[PDB]
Amino acid sequence: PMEEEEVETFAFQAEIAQLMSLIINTFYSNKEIFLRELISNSSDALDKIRYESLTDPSKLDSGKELHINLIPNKQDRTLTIVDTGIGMTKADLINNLGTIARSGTKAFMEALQAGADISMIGQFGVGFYSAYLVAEKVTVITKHNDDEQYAWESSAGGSFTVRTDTGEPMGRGTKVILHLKEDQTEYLEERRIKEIVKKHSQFIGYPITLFVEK
Ligand SMILES: Nc1ncnc2c1ncn2[C@@H]1O[C@H](COP(=O)(O)OP(N)(=O)O)[C@@H](O)[C@H]1O
Ligand SMILES: [Mg+2]
Repeated sequence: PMEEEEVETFAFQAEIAQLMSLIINTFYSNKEIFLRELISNSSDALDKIRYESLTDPSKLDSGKELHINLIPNKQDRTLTIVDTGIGMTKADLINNLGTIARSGTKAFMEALQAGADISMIGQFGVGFYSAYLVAEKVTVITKHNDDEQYAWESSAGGSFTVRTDTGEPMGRGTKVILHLKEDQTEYLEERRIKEIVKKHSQFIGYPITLFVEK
């Protein structure tokens, strides 16, 4: 029986779209910090579970472990960052991942224009968009306790879509799927992934596991 998925399309806020264009079309040293930004986002999302739970018991009754899995797929040329954090409602995806201005965007674009390290992106409140250093398309599957499962997707170019995501239930949390650019396949290598997690992500307070395809 055929599923129906409602799809809505949204313009990125003016400066976020400009930032994405800058990120996409400019060479940066130190691209590898994208992974640090996504793991940090997962970590924040798991912190929120813990604070809902240390503070609102029904959350306590989940049996899911709080964790981050990294899943490179060399066949599909994707890298997926999965967490069991609080997830995002539909409103959350639309508001938080592209329609609302961030006060740091302009200053961050000026800093990059003046040759700052892309690694500074975490301090300007726009760290998610580092995904576009290495990915030509990003899909975010998400499931929050208060909503249905949603998929957000953008190949940049000024808009993104949010749609209900039916079947493949993922349970609470978020999966960010990076469809890597043809020249960024080094981020599918177990040794590369381990290197960058050790160098940039060693104070995450949750277990992170890397799934290596035999
Ligand atoms: N893995 C994730 N789980 C839940 N929400 C996530 C997420 N990754 C990103 N987000 C949402 O996207 C927002 C933007 O993230 P980012 O560009 O890194 O800025 P920041 N300082 O809030 O971490 C986050 O504040 C959060 O609301
Ligand atoms: Mg962040």
